[PDB]
Amino acid sequence: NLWVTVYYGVPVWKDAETTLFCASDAKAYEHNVWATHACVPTDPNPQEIHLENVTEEFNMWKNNMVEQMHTDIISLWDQSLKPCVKLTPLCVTLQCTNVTNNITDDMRGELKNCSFNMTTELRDKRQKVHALFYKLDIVPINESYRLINCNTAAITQACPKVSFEPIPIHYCAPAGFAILKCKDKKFNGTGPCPSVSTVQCTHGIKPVVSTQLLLNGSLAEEEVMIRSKDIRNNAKNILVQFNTPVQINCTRPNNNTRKSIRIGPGQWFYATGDIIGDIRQAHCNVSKATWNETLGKVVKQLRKHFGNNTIIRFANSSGGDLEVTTHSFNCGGEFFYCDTSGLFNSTWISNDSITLPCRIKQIINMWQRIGQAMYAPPIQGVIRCVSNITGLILTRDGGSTDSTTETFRPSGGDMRDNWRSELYKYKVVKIEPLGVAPTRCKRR
Amino acid sequence: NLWVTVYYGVPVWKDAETTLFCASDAKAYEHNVWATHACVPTDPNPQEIHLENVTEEFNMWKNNMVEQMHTDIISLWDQSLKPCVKLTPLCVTLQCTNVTNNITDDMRGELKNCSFNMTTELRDKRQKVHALFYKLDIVPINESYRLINCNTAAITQACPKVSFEPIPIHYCAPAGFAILKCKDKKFNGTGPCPSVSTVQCTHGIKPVVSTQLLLNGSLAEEEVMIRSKDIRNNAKNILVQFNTPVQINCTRPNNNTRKSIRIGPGQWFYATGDIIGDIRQAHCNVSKATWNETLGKVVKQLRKHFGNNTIIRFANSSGGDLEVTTHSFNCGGEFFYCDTSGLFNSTWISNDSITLPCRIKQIINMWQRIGQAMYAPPIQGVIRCVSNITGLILTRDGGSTDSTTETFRPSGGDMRDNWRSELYKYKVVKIEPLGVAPTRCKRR
Amino acid sequence: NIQMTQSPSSLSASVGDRVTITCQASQDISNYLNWYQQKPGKAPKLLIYDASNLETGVPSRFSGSGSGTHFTFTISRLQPEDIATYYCQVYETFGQGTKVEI
Amino acid sequence: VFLGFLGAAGSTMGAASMTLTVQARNLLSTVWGIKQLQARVLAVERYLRDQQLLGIWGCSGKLICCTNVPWNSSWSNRNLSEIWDNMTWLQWDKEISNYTQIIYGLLEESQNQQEKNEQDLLALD
Amino acid sequence: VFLGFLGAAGSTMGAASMTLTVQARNLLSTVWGIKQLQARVLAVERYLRDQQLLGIWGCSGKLICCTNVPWNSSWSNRNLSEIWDNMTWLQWDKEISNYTQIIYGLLEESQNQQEKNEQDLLALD
Amino acid sequence: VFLGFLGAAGSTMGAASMTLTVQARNLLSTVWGIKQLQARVLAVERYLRDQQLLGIWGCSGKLICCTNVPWNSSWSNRNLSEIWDNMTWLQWDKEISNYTQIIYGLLEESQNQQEKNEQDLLALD
Ligand SMILES: *[C@@H]1O[C@H](CO)[C@@H](O[C@@H]2O[C@H](CO)[C@@H](O[C@@H]3O[C@H](CO[C@H]4O[C@H](CO)[C@@H](O)[C@H](O)[C@@H]4O)[C@@H](O)[C@H](O[C@H]4O[C@H](CO)[C@@H](O)[C@H](O[C@H]5O[C@H](CO)[C@@H](O)[C@H](O)[C@@H]5O)[C@@H]4O)[C@@H]3O)[C@H](O)[C@H]2NC(C)=O)[C@H](O)[C@H]1NC(C)=O
Ligand SMILES: *[C@@H]1O[C@H](CO)[C@@H](O[C@@H]2O[C@H](CO)[C@@H](O[C@@H]3O[C@H](CO[C@H]4O[C@H](CO)[C@@H](O)[C@H](O)[C@@H]4O)[C@@H](O)[C@H](O[C@H]4O[C@H](CO)[C@@H](O)[C@H](O[C@H]5O[C@H](CO)[C@@H](O)[C@H](O)[C@@H]5O)[C@@H]4O)[C@@H]3O)[C@H](O)[C@H]2NC(C)=O)[C@H](O)[C@H]1NC(C)=O
Ligand SMILES: *[C@@H]1O[C@H](CO)[C@@H](O[C@@H]2O[C@H](CO)[C@@H](O[C@@H]3O[C@H](CO)[C@@H](O)[C@H](O)[C@@H]3O)[C@H](O)[C@H]2NC(C)=O)[C@H](O)[C@H]1NC(C)=O
Ligand SMILES: *[C@@H]1O[C@H](CO)[C@@H](O[C@@H]2O[C@H](CO)[C@@H](O[C@@H]3O[C@H](CO)[C@@H](O)[C@H](O)[C@@H]3O)[C@H](O)[C@H]2NC(C)=O)[C@H](O)[C@H]1NC(C)=O
Ligand SMILES: *[C@@H]1O[C@H](CO)[C@@H](O[C@@H]2O[C@H](CO)[C@@H](O[C@@H]3O[C@H](CO)[C@@H](O)[C@H](O)[C@@H]3O)[C@H](O)[C@H]2NC(C)=O)[C@H](O)[C@H]1NC(C)=O
Ligand SMILES: *[C@@H]1O[C@H](CO)[C@@H](O[C@@H]2O[C@H](CO)[C@@H](O[C@@H]3O[C@H](CO)[C@@H](O)[C@H](O)[C@@H]3O)[C@H](O)[C@H]2NC(C)=O)[C@H](O)[C@H]1NC(C)=O
Ligand SMILES: *[C@@H]1O[C@H](CO)[C@@H](O[C@@H]2O[C@H](CO)[C@@H](O[C@@H]3O[C@H](CO)[C@@H](O)[C@H](O)[C@@H]3O)[C@H](O)[C@H]2NC(C)=O)[C@H](O)[C@H]1NC(C)=O
Ligand SMILES: *[C@@H]1O[C@H](CO)[C@@H](O[C@@H]2O[C@H](CO)[C@@H](O[C@@H]3O[C@H](CO)[C@@H](O)[C@H](O)[C@@H]3O)[C@H](O)[C@H]2NC(C)=O)[C@H](O)[C@H]1NC(C)=O
Ligand SMILES: *[C@@H]1O[C@H](CO)[C@@H](O[C@@H]2O[C@H](CO)[C@@H](O[C@@H]3O[C@H](CO)[C@@H](O)[C@H](O)[C@@H]3O)[C@H](O)[C@H]2NC(C)=O)[C@H](O)[C@H]1NC(C)=O
Ligand SMILES: *[C@@H]1O[C@H](CO)[C@@H](O[C@@H]2O[C@H](CO)[C@@H](O)[C@H](O)[C@H]2NC(C)=O)[C@H](O)[C@H]1NC(C)=O
Ligand SMILES: *[C@@H]1O[C@H](CO)[C@@H](O[C@@H]2O[C@H](CO)[C@@H](O)[C@H](O)[C@H]2NC(C)=O)[C@H](O)[C@H]1NC(C)=O
Ligand SMILES: *[C@@H]1O[C@H](CO)[C@@H](O[C@@H]2O[C@H](CO)[C@@H](O)[C@H](O)[C@H]2NC(C)=O)[C@H](O)[C@H]1NC(C)=O
Ligand SMILES: *[C@@H]1O[C@H](CO)[C@@H](O[C@@H]2O[C@H](CO)[C@@H](O)[C@H](O)[C@H]2NC(C)=O)[C@H](O)[C@H]1NC(C)=O
Ligand SMILES: *[C@@H]1O[C@H](CO)[C@@H](O)[C@H](O)[C@H]1NC(C)=O
Ligand SMILES: *[C@@H]1O[C@H](CO)[C@@H](O)[C@H](O)[C@H]1NC(C)=O
Ligand SMILES: *[C@@H]1O[C@H](CO)[C@@H](O)[C@H](O)[C@H]1NC(C)=O
Ligand SMILES: *[C@@H]1O[C@H](CO)[C@@H](O)[C@H](O)[C@H]1NC(C)=O
Ligand SMILES: *[C@@H]1O[C@H](CO)[C@@H](O)[C@H](O)[C@H]1NC(C)=O
Ligand SMILES: *[C@@H]1O[C@H](CO)[C@@H](O)[C@H](O)[C@H]1NC(C)=O
Ligand SMILES: *[C@@H]1O[C@H](CO)[C@@H](O)[C@H](O)[C@H]1NC(C)=O
Repeated sequence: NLWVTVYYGVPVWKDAETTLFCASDAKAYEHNVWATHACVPTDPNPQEIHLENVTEEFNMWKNNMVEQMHTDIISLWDQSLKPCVKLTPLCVTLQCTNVTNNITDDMRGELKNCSFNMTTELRDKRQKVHALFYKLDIVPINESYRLINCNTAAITQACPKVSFEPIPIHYCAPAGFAILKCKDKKFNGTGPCPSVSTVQCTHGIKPVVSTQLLLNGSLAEEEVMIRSKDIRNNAKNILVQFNTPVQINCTRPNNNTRKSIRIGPGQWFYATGDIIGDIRQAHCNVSKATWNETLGKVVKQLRKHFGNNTIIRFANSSGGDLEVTTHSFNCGGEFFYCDTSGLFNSTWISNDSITLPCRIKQIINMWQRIGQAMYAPPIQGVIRCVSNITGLILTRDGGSTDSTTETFRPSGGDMRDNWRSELYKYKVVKIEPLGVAPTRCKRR
Repeated sequence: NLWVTVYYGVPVWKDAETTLFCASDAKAYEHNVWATHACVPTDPNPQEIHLENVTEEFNMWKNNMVEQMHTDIISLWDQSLKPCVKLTPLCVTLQCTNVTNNITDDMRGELKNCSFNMTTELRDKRQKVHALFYKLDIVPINESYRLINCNTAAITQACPKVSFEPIPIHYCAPAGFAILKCKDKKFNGTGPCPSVSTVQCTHGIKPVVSTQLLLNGSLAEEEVMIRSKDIRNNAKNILVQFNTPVQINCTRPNNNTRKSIRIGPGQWFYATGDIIGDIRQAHCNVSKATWNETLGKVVKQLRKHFGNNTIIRFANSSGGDLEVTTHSFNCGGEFFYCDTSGLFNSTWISNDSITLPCRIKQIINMWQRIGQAMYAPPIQGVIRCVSNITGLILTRDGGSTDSTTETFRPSGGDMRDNWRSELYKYKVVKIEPLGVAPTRCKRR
Repeated sequence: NIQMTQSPSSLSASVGDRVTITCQASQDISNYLNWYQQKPGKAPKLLIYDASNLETGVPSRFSGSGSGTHFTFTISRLQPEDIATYYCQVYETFGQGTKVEI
Repeated sequence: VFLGFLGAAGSTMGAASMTLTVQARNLLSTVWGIKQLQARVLAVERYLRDQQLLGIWGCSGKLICCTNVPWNSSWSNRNLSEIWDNMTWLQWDKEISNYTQIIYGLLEESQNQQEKNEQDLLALD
Repeated sequence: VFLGFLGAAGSTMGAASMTLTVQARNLLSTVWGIKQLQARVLAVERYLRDQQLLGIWGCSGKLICCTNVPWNSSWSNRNLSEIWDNMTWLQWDKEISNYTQIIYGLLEESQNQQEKNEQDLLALD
Repeated sequence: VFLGFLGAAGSTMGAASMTLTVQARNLLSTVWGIKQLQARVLAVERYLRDQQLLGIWGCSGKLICCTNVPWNSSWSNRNLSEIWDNMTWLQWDKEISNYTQIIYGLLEESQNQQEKNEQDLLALD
């Protein structure tokens, strides 16, 4: 009656994990932290096929593309930092005084003028040099100063030519694998997606390294989206995706120099040196009204999970490192750490601009590795910066004695959640082209 | 009537670029700058098939094999220099005097006896050592001397065991690719070649690094060959291939020592130290008559392009570095720079030996990289050397006010033209084995 | 070396009409002839390279065609931004130059 | 090449069986260089494993191959209409994955092996 | 192995069609180790792409395969003598490369696909 | 997969010819990563060389393939019983390895090539 028939090319897939190569246009330059050793050129025709009558189970919280991106970004940081100047002769005693230049009261003590002995191109001669160092980079040797990492880690200067500006990268699957995109606009990243397509590569994802705020990310199409591995678990971060972005205006007003010091036979140390004009605090402005309407939308969407009559409180971070207690980020080449206590300070009952002070740092341990730190060279001129706040990473306060109110604070640190906000709609699947089915046909 | 028929194995090819592996006999030794990490053993039976009734378009000036050889040779130099002694403790003040030994008037000031403090195997002890350094390696610290690269680059000693003698390398294509050889004996490297063959690998090409003169290269079969990307463009180098070679006799008459200085726990610095006997200038002899007949042939072939009645003038190089202003080369392990002003000094109207003084250098930046230099250790004894001048790299003088005369000067520096002289007759092609053609046959 | 003759030596034309400048080389030079524009008090600006290709950022009204010995530069419309001296060039040699005029 | 890839994934199995070549053409194309090379090599050997499975049956160089293995109603008791006009290949794979290895074993146990041996013997008479 | 490789490249297409195996046998065989491995892997997947193209037509395991695609005089209007006795395969490729993709599309569009489906159906009666 | 691998290595050739699929399934699956990748790539291209050899004969997608090459008694003058019932495949390979290349040359010289050309011509009448 019926016989086994073998079909090859059958459209069937399974869940699997694989290594995804990265496509990138990579135009310009004639010096990129990422697309120079790992990724490859883009695709002129990005082809997306809508899989009709297809409902597919997605899970952004068990997506191996996020882990692959984490490993790739860390490794690419390390590779970019490998061929640069090692700053081991700068772990010496530093004689430091306060800056005599005109300094605002807020910036008093933040910057130190430090004189020290350094190596020259000739190993038998020493030079007396001086440099400006931020107070967050400088530890007193006793109750004479020293850099912060000298006790724990060796320091490597970042190559000034290499730029820290994120460029989009598309994650593409090899042959025999596919990337399924969830096209549902209300999708919270877990469960069945009815509107599915297949793509060669993901969209252009900028590897933006930041805490407490998702800058230059994608925007929700319809409404603010609240996503969490377990919304009832306070230990799990809450990813908030905006539908309209909030512009953020960051700047370091100091007109800065870059003094070159020949530390070795061909090695250069780029210190700050001097500031032309007045000295003022670096800061970030956001619109008060825009932030108000965005927080109102976030509260409206949080009340879906936490009840309609509950009071939603926004408070600043409870504690941690400077990376997680502040909106830490990097644009213009310098590393900002901005106090978001003015962003999150509200109580929403169920019924102009904000200026965030920012502190700059030059010694950074980005991924908390042991025995490795980076010196960020100073940038010549005045650095300004404009970005779209497109989301938040929040943490709900646990152990609440009062059941009527819920408190949410900024969070971050683990950047796997920064790119979970981008890779939530993608899923790697594995084509099983061989099928067997009954047909009336019989081999002779 | 007619039907599509599919043929596989069709002899059709296209122009393409690929990575070519290198075959080499690699006999001897029980320490080669090239065939130790990159290339592989040779082929007992070099098989060449003449492609009859085949006319193929060649272009030596857009040959990717030349670029591949450039990258391979640079990378192989770097790899050979990686596992050797870094000479960073030799960038110190050097107290230098003239050499008290019997010195000829030509060699007065060329060599300096320099005393300096050096590290020992124990880091807490220093040694007073002295070494002989050529004047071209030594810069005065002020208007006390220093090596030349201390301001700009770190220096690495070349491993004395590793020899700089070129060995032939054959460039072979992978599967699905072929190397077509142009067998025409009058071919100028561009245009259709009627006599074509196919080979597994190129001929044995010695990677000879030199300027202004092609040493140990291939010889033209019939006549002196003038080749240029554009013979009317003065900015394009003219490659001259000889039909009969000119022997060149090079020597450094100094009987030299190699003093070993333990600079580190297991690191050794090999200085010159002392000279046994008289001191004389290094030099290269060529036969005056042989050079005369070769230059007459070159003039005869240049007049084909530049007119029959024009005056062909040979003048020395207009300027540049010591690499390009002199015949720079390396045989015996030491780096010679020979004044070819006696080679090129003539005026040819349309109708004994020459001795070239040579200066030796030990600090060499071969490929003008940034932050990298090499120290060439001295060679024990008297180095002599015999080579075949098999060609020239010339540059025509532009903007000539006088239309009756043309002036040609030595050129070089870009070694991609040194191996363009060898890879001019080869072309990588890409087999397209699948064809479709009409036949009367019809599938059942 | 390669002598050049560029004509017309001086040209005056009203807006809208086409301007055809001709460069004649002293021998076969393949397609290696370039056309530059030089406004007064400014450096020359390359419009045509290799006698047919158009430099990026140049309006399409500029065009060039030629080979061997003879080359032609065509400006279809004498728009007011275009008043400048136009030069042909082969290798080291620059043409004598022609100045359009309104 | 990529056009229509998996487009019939939600089609019926009968309708998705007319698009097998779009999904068959798409199975063949520093540390990250090693990663890309590992991906390419894995794809190649996977494709070759599938082709070997097809070839040890009578299904070499075929995207649809009829066999001599009878269908057992212990694997699926649906009639052809439910399979080829009401169900998709993903649902069918979910339903039949528990017996797939038994079916493969039967495909290479007796039918192709005894067929080949019988054709060895029929080429004697 | 390498003997006679491309030796009939200048022969007529008819005469070069008797030497297809010399050109078919020759398509299958630190940082430089990675370079050689990339070359080998590329050759392998290229060969497999060509074999897949042959197999999605009826031309699996064949160096000469007759098809059911008629020849269109819009691709070439020469008579068999000009093609197989006066022209070489390189000249033919230069002449026919503009239509090659149309021919490949026709080879896998209807003839092998409808043939296979019709053989699926002829194995019922 | 690995079960029974080479288990019939000491069997007679006739008896070991019923187990060809266990030995056919087993031919397809930092510096040490490069070593493993080189091993995998070598296995792949070796398998493809063997399949190409089978395909340039009439033996594509077949583990047993009858040919049109007569047996020469200069290669072995044993009768079928001594070969298929008294000898093993290892002993046979030791005996016949000196002529293997002649046999391969004859397999691809005339039989498959002239057969294919004759089937090209028989598809005309
Ligand atoms: C979110 O996304 C936003 C949009 O992408 C980002 O904002 C962008 O931030 C980048 C990085 O700071 C900005 O890029 C800079 O832009 C300037 C040049 O662009 C234009 O600027 C001028 C007017 O503003 C204009 O005249 C120019 O012609 C140009 O159009 C410069 O600040 C800067 O250029 C510098 O870029 C090189 C790499 O940084 C640098 O090497 C060069 O300077 C160095 O070298 C030269 C030559 O050797 C020397 O002369 C210099 O002294 C120095 O040594 C060069 O000057 C850079 O390109 C970008 O403009 C900005 N976009 C917008 C729309 O604002 C955010 O940063 C993102 N946010 C986060 C958190 O990632
Ligand atoms: C163009 O092409 C030309 C032909 O190839 C090149 O000329 C060649 O140049 C090379 C390199 O200088 C010459 O090779 C040298 O030849 C000598 C040995 O060969 C013969 O010499 C003796 C007679 O001359 C004879 O008795 C010998 O038995 C032998 O047959 C030596 O100068 C030298 O040998 C040295 O080679 C090792 C690598 O250089 C070296 O390590 C050895 O010495 C070191 O080690 C030993 C043992 O540890 C110690 O005892 C030593 O003190 C020292 O530490 C060894 O001595 C080398 O092989 C070649 O002969 C020459 N050929 C011709 C025909 O002239 C040109 O150079 C090419 N031109 C260019 C520009 O590239
Ligand atoms: C950090 O402190 C250093 C000193 O350690 C400051 O630089 C020094 O400042 C003095 C006083 O301004 C300079 O002296 C002056 O120099 C000018 C010429 O440059 C001369 O005209 C004046 O008469 C006077 O001598 C001195 O040169 C300079 N450098 C040194 C090595 O002493 C530096 O400005 C301080 N930076 C900040 C931001 O406060
Ligand atoms: C973030 O917002 C703050 C607060 O509005 C901005 O500071 C304001 O910046 C303007 C423009 O520079 C200042 O105006 C100028 O001030 C000085 C002193 O009078 C003088 O140079 C000029 O006459 C002019 O008035 C303004 O005073 C200043 N206000 C305050 C309260 O600091 C800041 O620029 C914004 N930063 C961004 C967008 O990066
Ligand atoms: C470069 O200069 C050094 C000195 O810095 C020269 O070596 C030194 O030369 C002196 C005088 O010849 C040596 O003194 C003599 O030593 C011998 C024994 O070796 C002894 O018999 C004599 O009575 C006399 O003392 C000295 O030892 C030697 N070394 C040092 C460290 O001083 C060297 O020769 C010079 N090189 C050249 C090429 O000119
Ligand atoms: C390159 O050519 C020059 C010039 O012909 C050669 O120099 C000559 O070399 C010979 C052999 O060494 C010298 O003869 C010897 O000279 C001294 C002083 O009389 C002495 O040791 C012996 O009695 C013998 O005569 C000759 O003087 C010398 N001539 C000149 C003008 O320097 C040189 O050797 C050649 N170099 C090569 C082939 O590498
Ligand atoms: C997604 O599933 C739906 C069913 O839920 C599929 O809809 C079917 O689409 C076909 C092709 O367009 C329709 O056939 C056409 O129908 C009418 C008669 O109704 C006739 O005018 C045409 O001759 C043609 O056959 C069919 O009616 C329709 N069936 C429904 C809605 O029940 C749809 O194809 C699936 N889409 C995919 C897999 O992309
Ligand atoms: C290169 O092209 C030439 C034609 O331009 C080809 O020459 C032809 O070669 C064949 C085979 O050797 C000759 O066939 C022989 O001819 C004579 C009668 O002329 C007869 O004695 C033999 O029975 C045999 O068939 C043929 O005549 C000759 N034709 C010419 C010169 O017109 C040559 O084969 C090509 N070579 C290649 C592709 O290697
Ligand atoms: C190793 O070699 C021995 C021979 O030296 C092989 O022994 C043979 O094994 C077969 C299969 O078990 C026996 O067949 C059976 O024999 C009896 C009649 O004797 C009958 O009851 C059964 O119908 C069956 O056919 C065979 O007799 C025996 N022959 C001998 C000992 O001469 C053995 O198979 C080899 N083992 C391997 C390759 O694993
Ligand atoms: C942040 O910077 C942007 C520009 O990068 C500012 O946008 C401009 O705002 C001014 C003042 O209202 C307008 O006149 C301009 O038209 C705006 N656009 C541009 C392109 O300049 C924006 O105002 C800044 N936002 C702040 C300080 O809240
Ligand atoms: C900040 O956000 C705005 C709004 O999303 C961005 O402007 C959009 O840019 C996209 C780029 O594809 C365009 O398609 C939209 O039309 C733009 N929208 C508007 C309203 O202009 C803007 O580029 C973002 N800026 C940064 C620095 O990321
Ligand atoms: C360059 O050196 C070669 C040998 O390497 C010399 O050739 C010898 O020359 C002498 C003197 O005329 C002859 O007796 C020998 O027979 C030649 N051959 C050999 C193998 O020694 C050559 O003369 C030198 N050329 C110069 C100095 O111009
Ligand atoms: C210098 O050139 C001569 C002439 O080309 C070389 O001698 C030839 O060497 C080849 C090597 O294959 C032989 O086939 C020729 O018979 C030789 N010719 C003569 C006339 O002897 C010589 O080897 C070259 N020397 C160097 C050092 O490269
Ligand atoms: C220098 O700054 C420190 C804070 O870093 C402050 O305590 C001290 O009083 C200052 N000294 C001065 C202005 O002399
Ligand atoms: C996400 O949406 C699914 C339905 O698609 C729902 O079952 C699940 O509970 C949602 N997750 C949260 C945290 O609300
Ligand atoms: C040492 O040599 C220099 C040239 O390098 C010369 O000017 C000086 O006079 C010499 N001194 C002596 C011989 O004392
Ligand atoms: C090279 O030869 C070709 C003909 O084969 C000719 O057209 C071309 O002009 C020649 N090149 C030069 C620079 O003379
Ligand atoms: C079908 O499968 C059952 C076990 O599920 C088995 O016992 C039976 O024999 C099989 N039928 C056929 C016809 O092979
Ligand atoms: C041949 O090609 C033309 C277009 O060039 C097309 O219109 C025509 O239908 C084709 N003929 C056949 C028989 O397929
Ligand atoms: C068998 O081999 C011999 C050489 O050993 C050869 O001469 C003979 O012709 C061959 N026989 C056949 C039938 O091919």
